[PDB]
Amino acid sequence: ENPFFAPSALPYGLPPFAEIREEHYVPAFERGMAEQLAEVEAIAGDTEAPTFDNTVAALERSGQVLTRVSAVFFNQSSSDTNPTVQEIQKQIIPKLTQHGDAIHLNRPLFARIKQISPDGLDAEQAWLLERYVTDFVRAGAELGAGDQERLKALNEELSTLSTRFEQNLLAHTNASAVIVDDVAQLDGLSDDSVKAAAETAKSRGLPGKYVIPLVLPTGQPGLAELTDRALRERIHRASIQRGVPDNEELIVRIATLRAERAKLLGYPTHAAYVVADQTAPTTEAVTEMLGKLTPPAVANAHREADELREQAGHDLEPWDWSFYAEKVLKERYAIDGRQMRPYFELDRVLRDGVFHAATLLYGITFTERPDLVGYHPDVRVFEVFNEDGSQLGLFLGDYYARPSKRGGAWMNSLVKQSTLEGTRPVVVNNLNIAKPPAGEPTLMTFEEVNTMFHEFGHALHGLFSEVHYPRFSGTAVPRDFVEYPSQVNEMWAVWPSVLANYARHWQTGDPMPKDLLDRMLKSQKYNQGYKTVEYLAATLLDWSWHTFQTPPENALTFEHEALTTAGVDLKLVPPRYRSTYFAHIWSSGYSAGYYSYIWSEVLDADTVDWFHENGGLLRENGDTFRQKLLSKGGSVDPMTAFQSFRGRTPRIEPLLDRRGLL
Ligand SMILES: [Mg+2]
Ligand SMILES: [Zn+2]
Repeated sequence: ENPFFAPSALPYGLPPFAEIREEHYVPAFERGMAEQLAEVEAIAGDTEAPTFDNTVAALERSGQVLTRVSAVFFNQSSSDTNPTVQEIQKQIIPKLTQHGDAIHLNRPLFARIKQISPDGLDAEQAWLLERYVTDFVRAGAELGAGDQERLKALNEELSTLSTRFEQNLLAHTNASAVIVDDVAQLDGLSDDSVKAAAETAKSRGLPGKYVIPLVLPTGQPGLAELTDRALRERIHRASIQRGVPDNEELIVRIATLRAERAKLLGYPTHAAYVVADQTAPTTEAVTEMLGKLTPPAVANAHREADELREQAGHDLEPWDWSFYAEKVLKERYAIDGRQMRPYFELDRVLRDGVFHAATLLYGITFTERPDLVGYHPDVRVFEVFNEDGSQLGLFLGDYYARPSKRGGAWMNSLVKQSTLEGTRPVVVNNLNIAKPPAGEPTLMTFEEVNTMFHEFGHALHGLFSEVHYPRFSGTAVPRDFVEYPSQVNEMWAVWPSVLANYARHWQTGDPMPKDLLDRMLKSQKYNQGYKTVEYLAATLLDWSWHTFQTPPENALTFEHEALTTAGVDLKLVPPRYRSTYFAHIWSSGYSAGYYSYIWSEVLDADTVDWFHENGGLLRENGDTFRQKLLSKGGSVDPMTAFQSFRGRTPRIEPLLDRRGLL
């Protein structure tokens, strides 16, 4: 048989990872698709009169095996893939796309859905009925037969291309890891980072050497400390050349097909299609907001560049930026990244920072379960309880980089909460922190600390879900809203009483001196020009790829012209991702949606102010935010939820102040 064929019997429905092997995936996908198709056919051909229960709720109940195999499989393909998994992914993804379309383009099924009245439905049920109609229409249910056939082909080709992009990027990223033969070339690097590079080299089959793998964004962390300028250049060139040339024609094809798809569905661009299901009201609203932010961000980056040139005494190349920014931080604030690292050890950050803040705010508690089996041996499983002692869900943390794990950081759910199924949330966080050798502490940069709080904010959004229908569970909200609960959770990484709790030396346990911790805080306002510009440049790049009139010929030429036209082609501030490694938009779901971060950040910064207005880190406030916003998933209109919580529509001034844009 097959461990996907029955519900998990483990706590919280944790999948039985000890019983699951690669050979189980294809038969479970095949059984799952066949059983869901049979379910949908029974609904569509039901001789009984259409009701919410026998149509919409019946669709929500369908696909139990398929949901179980997908949850594990897609978790593995992102976090701990292998050639067998990659081959399965190539085979199955097109079939899954064709499966989704066989349901959404089932004409009698859609006719049934359209016959359901909102009369006697409760609020979430009525909202779900509209959501179902919208999902079907956006998938092509109102197209004629010829256009549906072309749509099915476009979707399948898009799914295969995005898969190839992801696989290309992983292979090229891994192959572009920078090998250093002489430890002298690592001058400037903290001792702990040297040991991690030696450990990496050992793990990747090169004992005695040192390996510096690349992180997802353009900017590589080691450039802040490495004094060997030729090595800084070599790392930066390895970064910016990811996906060249193998992703260039591929992304051109993806963007071309997206445009053709969008027109087929009645939209002038892919961005117009995307924005139609975002909280942002129009494409013009997005471009108008970006147009206001870009000139002051660019002027800040120019001032910062002048300051870095004066510090260095000479002209800079892109691979010098971080290095001289660190010198300015040390001179201005007495903050040396090498001296800050010893205060931010993973276990302490996690327990006394991330968990601690959630306990103070929400009253929830955590029990580590080293006896429960995660999907990889380094996964930590935690049981999560409400303040009253009741069971809430499971949280899995997977903190370390490895060749099988894709770049960046993310949250995903193994089990979605719904009262329909009576399921409790099982959520996952993945980071890419460099793994130390045996015995050695995991000392984190503040960027990594922030990422931990960010991903945990998504975990809380999943954990706190109290919806009826799985369609609305947890993080199932528009992309330009989903980054609000994650970004707002980062507030607790810098809330001084929390930071003071976890910023303690890994050896002595001594707190950082109050006046130094003050300066570490001040020093994070530094470099907002670079940070904002690299972000805005990537946003406008995504936008250009998904609003073009005439299709691009050359990917690299297009990128250049896109950035130049948008006034963000700065030699010293490349976009946070270049086109050929922009995983957000080519393989994850942020196409014409990378603007989502800053759109959500409006809400985040305005919410920080709400906390200050209401007395700060108090249980009453956590209960309010949980009850009014985090527990709703997609089950209410998100901006309505926000307004009920905040007391009014959002204001942008708090974001503008934060990023130096006033
Ligand atoms: Mg002070
Ligand atoms: Zn996020």
